[PDB]
Amino acid sequence: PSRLRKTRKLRGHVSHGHGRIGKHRKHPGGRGNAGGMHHHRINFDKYHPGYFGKVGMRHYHLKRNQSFCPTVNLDKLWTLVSEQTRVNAAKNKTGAAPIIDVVRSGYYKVLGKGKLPKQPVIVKAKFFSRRAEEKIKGVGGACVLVA
Amino acid sequence: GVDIRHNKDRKVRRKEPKSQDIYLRLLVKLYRFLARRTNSTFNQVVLKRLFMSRTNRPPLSLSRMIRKMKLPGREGKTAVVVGTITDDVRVQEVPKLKVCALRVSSRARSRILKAGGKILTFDQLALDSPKGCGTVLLSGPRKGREVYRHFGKAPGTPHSHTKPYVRSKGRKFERARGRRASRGYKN
Amino acid sequence: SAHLQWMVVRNCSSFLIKRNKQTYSTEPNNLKARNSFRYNGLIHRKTVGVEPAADGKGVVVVMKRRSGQRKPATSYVRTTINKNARATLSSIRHMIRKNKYHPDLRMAAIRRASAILRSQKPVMV
Amino acid sequence: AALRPLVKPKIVKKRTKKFIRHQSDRYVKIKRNWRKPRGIDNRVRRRFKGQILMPNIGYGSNKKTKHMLPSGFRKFLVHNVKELEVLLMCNKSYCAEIAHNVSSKNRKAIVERAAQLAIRVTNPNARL
Amino acid sequence: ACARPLISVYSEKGESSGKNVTLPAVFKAPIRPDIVNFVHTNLRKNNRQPY
Amino acid sequence: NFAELKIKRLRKKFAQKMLRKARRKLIYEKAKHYHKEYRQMYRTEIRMARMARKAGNFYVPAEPKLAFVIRIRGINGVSPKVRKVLQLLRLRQIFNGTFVKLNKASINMLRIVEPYIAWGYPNLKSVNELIYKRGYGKINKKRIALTDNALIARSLGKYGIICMEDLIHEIYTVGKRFKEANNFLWPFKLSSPRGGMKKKTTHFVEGEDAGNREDQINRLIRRMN
Amino acid sequence: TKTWRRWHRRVNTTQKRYAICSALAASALPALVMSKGHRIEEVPELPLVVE
RNA sequence: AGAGGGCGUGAAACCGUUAAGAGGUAAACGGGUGGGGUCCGCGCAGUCCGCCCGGUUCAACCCGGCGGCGGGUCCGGCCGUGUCGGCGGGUCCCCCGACCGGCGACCGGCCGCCGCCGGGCGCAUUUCCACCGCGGCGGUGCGCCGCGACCGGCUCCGGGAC
RNA sequence: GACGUCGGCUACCCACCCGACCCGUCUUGAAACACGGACCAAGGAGUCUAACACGUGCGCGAGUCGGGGGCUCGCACGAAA
RNA sequence: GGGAGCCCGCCCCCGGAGCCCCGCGGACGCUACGCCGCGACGAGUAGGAGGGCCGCUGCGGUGAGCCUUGAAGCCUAGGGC
Ligand SMILES: [Mg+2]
Ligand SMILES: [Mg+2]
Ligand SMILES: [Mg+2]
Ligand SMILES: [Mg+2]
Ligand SMILES: [Mg+2]
Ligand SMILES: [Mg+2]
Ligand SMILES: [Mg+2]
Ligand SMILES: [Mg+2]
Ligand SMILES: [Mg+2]
Repeated sequence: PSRLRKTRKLRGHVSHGHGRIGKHRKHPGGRGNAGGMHHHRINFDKYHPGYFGKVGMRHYHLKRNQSFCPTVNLDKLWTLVSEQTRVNAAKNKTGAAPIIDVVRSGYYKVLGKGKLPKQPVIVKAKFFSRRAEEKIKGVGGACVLVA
Repeated sequence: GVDIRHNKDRKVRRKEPKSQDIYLRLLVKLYRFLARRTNSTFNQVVLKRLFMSRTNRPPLSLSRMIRKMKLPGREGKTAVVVGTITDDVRVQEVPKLKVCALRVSSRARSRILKAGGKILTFDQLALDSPKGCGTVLLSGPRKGREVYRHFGKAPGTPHSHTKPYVRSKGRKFERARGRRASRGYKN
Repeated sequence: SAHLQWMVVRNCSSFLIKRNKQTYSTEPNNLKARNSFRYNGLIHRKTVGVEPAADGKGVVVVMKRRSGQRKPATSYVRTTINKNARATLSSIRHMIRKNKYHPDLRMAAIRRASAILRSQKPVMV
Repeated sequence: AALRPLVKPKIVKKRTKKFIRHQSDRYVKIKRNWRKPRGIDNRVRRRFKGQILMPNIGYGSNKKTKHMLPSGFRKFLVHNVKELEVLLMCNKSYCAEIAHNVSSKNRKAIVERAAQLAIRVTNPNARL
Repeated sequence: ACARPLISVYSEKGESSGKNVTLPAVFKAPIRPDIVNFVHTNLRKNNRQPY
Repeated sequence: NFAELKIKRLRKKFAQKMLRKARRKLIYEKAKHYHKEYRQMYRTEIRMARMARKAGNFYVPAEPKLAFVIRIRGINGVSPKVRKVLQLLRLRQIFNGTFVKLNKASINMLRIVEPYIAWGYPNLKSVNELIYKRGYGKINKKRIALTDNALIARSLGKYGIICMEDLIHEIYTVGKRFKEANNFLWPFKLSSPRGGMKKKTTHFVEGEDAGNREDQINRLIRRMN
Repeated sequence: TKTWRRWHRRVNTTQKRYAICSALAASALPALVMSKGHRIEEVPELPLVVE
C-alpha cells in the first residue's frame, strides 16, 4: 500500500529526504559489488572475511545423490515408530526389543547425540557412529548394518 | 531559559499491545484492572509481558518447563507462561503439571492432559489466583532466534565468532583471504 | 458475551455516525443514541427501550425478556404507557428500579420519556 | 425567542484572522491556503520581525468552547428526519444542520420535526 | 467443549416442527475480525485482471 | 451490627482528632523552643563580642556554615566545567536560588563559578521568607507547594521534620539532616531584582554583582523575593 | 505500469479455515447480524434452519 | 438562444463600462485601532425559560385477566461440566446412582415484586389549561454600563516600636 | 434605550502609528552588481519486479509450506472459491 | 468463649442509616482505543518518527443515504467552524 509508505509524507519537502548538500545521484560509488579491492575494501574485510581468494580442490561433475546421507540422533529415535510400540516396552516380561528401521523413515546415518531411554532396541542403519553404538550397547540393544 | 536536554525525555516502552485481536485486548483490560488495583507485582509483570511482541515472548518447550518445575520447593505450583507451550519429542516421561499459557500446541496439550495435568487460561488464572499466589512464572529463551548469531562483534575481527551473512555456505564462497593464514591473514 | 460483541461492534457498526466530531448509534433500544458499551441495546443481556407510541400519544417501554436469545421475534416485550406525564415516569422507574433490571439506565429512560411526552404537545404560536 | 443552550460561556479566541500563505498577495497562482515555508533563506520560515505569522499549536482554542457556535451549540449535519431524531437527547448542546443537497420538499418536514422535538436548526428558512 | 444448545428446524410455512439439531461446534469458534479482514483483503485480489 | 459499627467509626474519628491535636501541640512547642534558641544564639554572639572588647582582645566570629547562591547570568556561551558545576548546584535557570552548605569542597566549587553566581550569608528573616513565600517541595519528582505540614511530614518524618519550623531550623542551623532537607526543597524561582543591578559582568568588589557579597546578599534577597 | 505486477496474493489454508470458521460463528449472535444492517427483527430464530 | 450552426456547463490570466473609496516617498505585506459601505441576527422590550410551593378523570386501596423480573427447599424433569460405577458400543458413544462447578443451557408449579387492561373508588386525594406571586433552585441578561465586598499577584504611601 | 437606533471578532474600501528588502537554489556567507522566474490554466518527477537484512501482525509449531499437478462449472458474480 | 468494669434485658435491619462514607447496588464520568488529576517542558536547517473527523480517484460492505419540488461543476461585498 503506497498510502502507508514514506513517499506520501515527503510531499512539500524539496530534497525528498536525500539531503540538499549531497544530492541523490545515479551511482556515486559504483554499480553492484564494484570496488571490493579499492574504495570499498574496509566493508568487505570487516563484514565478509574470506571473500577474495581460492581454496580447496575442484570437483568437475558433482552429483548430490552420491553424497546423500541424512542423519538422525539418538535423542529422537523412538519418534520414528508409533507410541504404542514404545508403550509395549519394559513389558510382556520377555524383552521384546522392537526393531527400528531408520531407512524406512528416510535416514541412513545414526548419530549419538542425546540420552537413550533404558530399553533394548534393534536399530538397522546404513552407517553407525562409535558413540551411538556405545549408547545402544550400554542400553542393551544391538546395531544391525543394512546395505 | 533552562538548559535541559530533551533527547531522552520520551520513554519508548510499550503501553498497549500492537495486535488488534480482541481476546488479547480483553485479557489486557482484565490484567490492567488487576495490576492497577492489587498491590501484587505478578500482575504488573503479566501485563508487561502481554504488551510484548512475538519475538519478546519466545515459546517455552515442554522439557524446559518440566526441568524448571523439577527444582525443589516449587512443587504443586501453577506454571504461568505468556508465550506458547510447545511439545518436546525427545522426552518420554511427562509429569502432571498445572500450566497457564496463551497457546498450547495440540501435541503438547494431548501429552499434558494424558499425564493428568491441568491446562488453564489467564482469565481462569484470575479467578483461581487473582494475586498470582503459588505460581511459578517462566519464559522461553530470548536469545533462541538465529538473528543473535549474526549480532555482536563484526566478522573479520580478531576474537570474533559471529556468523556472517552468506548466500550459501561452501568451499569457495568464504574461508579465503581474510580467514586463511596461507591467504594473506586471519583474525 | 457483551464485551466480546462490543469489541467487534465498537467501530464497524452500521449504526455508527461520524462526521463533525460527534458519535451516535441509531440502533433500536438505545437511549441517548450514544455509541457506548453501557448504552447499547443489541449486545446487552438486559436492555431498556423507550420510544413514542405509533398512535402519537403516550410512550412504549421495551424490555428484553432474556429468557432466550437467538430468537429476536420473541426476545423483546413491548408495553405502552399513556398517562398524565407523571404516573408514566413512576411506572418506568418502578419498572427499572424495583425489578433490578439494568439500574444504570433508570434516569436515562426517565429523561427520554419526559422528552417524548414533551414532543407530542402543541409546538409554539 | 430561540432555544437557549444549556451553558453559554464566554468564547475567547487566541486569533481570528486567517493564516495567509507567504507571497499569496503578490501572485494569483499562489492561493490563500497555508503552506509551510521551507526555503533556506525565508524571512517567514525563521520568524523575522514584522512578517507573516505561522500557525502554531499555541493558537489552539480552549477545549470547553472548541467547535462552539456563537449561539452556543455545535453543528451536526442532518440529511433526513431519521438522522434528525438522533439529536433528541442532545438538543440543548447540539443543533441540526440541513444538507445543501436536501430538496425543499423534505426540508420543511425536517424543520417541522425539529420544531416538534425542540432542536434548533441553523438554516430553518433556507430554500422555501 | 462449550455448551451447544439445540436449534429447532422450521417448516416451509414457519411453525417449527418437532425435529431439532444440536448446535455445531463451529458456531462456538472464536470471533477474530482481524483475521477475517486480513484473509478477505488478501483473497479479494485473486479475481483481478491485469492492466 | 449497625450500631456497633457506627460507634467504632465515631471512636476512630475521635482518636484521629486527638492525634491531630497532639501533633499540633508538639509543633507549637517546637516552634517556641526554636524561638528561644534563636534568641539565645543572637544574644550570645553579642555577649562574646562585648566580653572580648572589654579587654585588649578580639573576638573572631565563626565562619558561616550556610550560604545562599543566586545565578545571575543566562545559559548562553557557558564553559563545560562552569555549566557542570551550575547543574550540580541545581541552578539551571537564571535568577534561581539555593542553599549551599559551606565547606572546603563547596567553597572551591563556588570559586569555580564566581562570574556566574552571586552568593552570600543569609539571615534568619531571609530563610524564613524564602521558605514561606517561595517554598516548594520535591514530592514524587514533582514541584508541590508547601501549603500544609502534611507534605513536609510525609517527606521528612523519618528525620524528625514535621513542620516548616523544622525546615527553617535545619536550613538556618545546618544540622545532621541538612542534606535531605535541602534536597527536598525545590530550587527557588526568584523574580528579577527590583531597582536594577550594578553590573552583571564583573565582580562585586569592583562595583559589580558577581562574587561573594557576604552581608549584602540580604538586600538582593529582599529586592528579588 | 507492467502486466507482471504481483496481482495475486497468497493466504495459508489454515488461516483461511480459521477465517471461515470465525465468520460462520459470527453468523450467530443476533447483535452482530443486526450490526450488519440485516432486518432480522421478526425472524423466529437467527440460526434459521429449514427443511 | 441568459442553448442562435466550432452553438452543453463557461473558471483564471486580460479587457470595456457601471457603483463606491482613495491617491506627491513604486506597488504590495504583518500587528492595533478608527471611519465608510455590504448584507446578516434581532427587536416596535428580548427581558429567556425549566422544576418545586402558595393563592376533565383517576393514582391511594381492593377484584379478575395478561406479560415480565428474582429466589431458594433444586421443589420435579430436561440441560449441562469433572470424577467415581456398568466395558455396557488409542480416539469417538449409551444407564442409573453420588458429590461437586448448578455454570444466564430450558421449562412446570410456589413466593415476593413490577407494568398494562377491564370493574369499582364522585371528590380536602388525583390530573390539563390561564393568572398573581420574581417565594426556593439552575443556566441566562438584546446592547451600553456603573457599584460593593472577598481572594491571588504586583507598584507605592503614612505611622509607630527594637 | 430602542423604527433609522443596536451586535457582527473574520472578510469590501480607505486612513493613521510601529514593523517590514523577492521568492527557490549552490553556498562559511544572498536583498545582492550570483543563477531561474511577464501572467494564467491543465499535465509534471522516489514507481514496479526480483534478491537480501531487521522490526511488526497473524496461523501452525519440531515442524511448516503450497510451487506445480489433479478432482468439483457450462466463467454472471469466477479466470474466484 | 469464659471472667468482669469506671438489678436485668436490649446494644435491632439501610427497600431505609439518609449520607464528607454506606465493605447491600452503584455515574451526569464507562466511544476503558473512554474519561479524570497532578507537575515539568515548548528554537530549528540536513534528517528521522507519529497523528490527521486534511484532500483526489476507483473497488468490497454499509447509510430503507441525497437528487428534475433540482446532482456534479462554477461565481459570490453572505453566516461560521
Ligand atoms: Mg503553474
Ligand atoms: Mg542560511
Ligand atoms: Mg553572550
Ligand atoms: Mg457555451
Ligand atoms: Mg556543487
Ligand atoms: Mg564562494
Ligand atoms: Mg535567497
Ligand atoms: Mg530571465
Ligand atoms: Mg495540476
